[PDB]
Amino acid sequence: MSIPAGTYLIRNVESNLYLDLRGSNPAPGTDAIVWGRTGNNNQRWIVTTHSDGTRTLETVGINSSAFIATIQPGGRVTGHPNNETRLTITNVNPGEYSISAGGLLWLANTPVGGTGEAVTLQAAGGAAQSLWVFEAV
Ligand SMILES: CC(=O)N[C@@H]1[C@@H](O)[C@@H](O)[C@@H](CO)O[C@@H]1O
Repeated sequence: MSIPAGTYLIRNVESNLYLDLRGSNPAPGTDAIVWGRTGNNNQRWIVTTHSDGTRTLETVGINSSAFIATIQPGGRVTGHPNNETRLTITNVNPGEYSISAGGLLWLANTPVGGTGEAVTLQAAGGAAQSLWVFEAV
């Protein structure tokens, strides 16, 4: 009930937008946003699996992972060259998954006013309001 290891493109099903790194900056504190499909190196994510059943995402080329400093109901998702975060990617529908970090689900946060917004954690409600599709590249 989890995605296998490998390189994928993650797409949000609620708005048909792809997970992207803002500006391709290889610096700490770079927001992970949702943006239109371009297929560049900042939109391809390598999924690596661990022993306990958790998986991590790394950007291709830039080599910036997905790092959440404080796992709280309202924290953002950023990119760090060294530090990482162990995610849980479970299956709710055939084809559509859901990603959580420390028990809190993710959120879409579609861009408003021509500016992307960082993916933010969701409060403990248990209802997956955002599902992701892992298209093989
Ligand atoms: C090629 C490239 O880096 N594209 C990025 C895009 O991914 C997105 O981050 C945008 C932010 O508004 O800034 C650039 O256009």
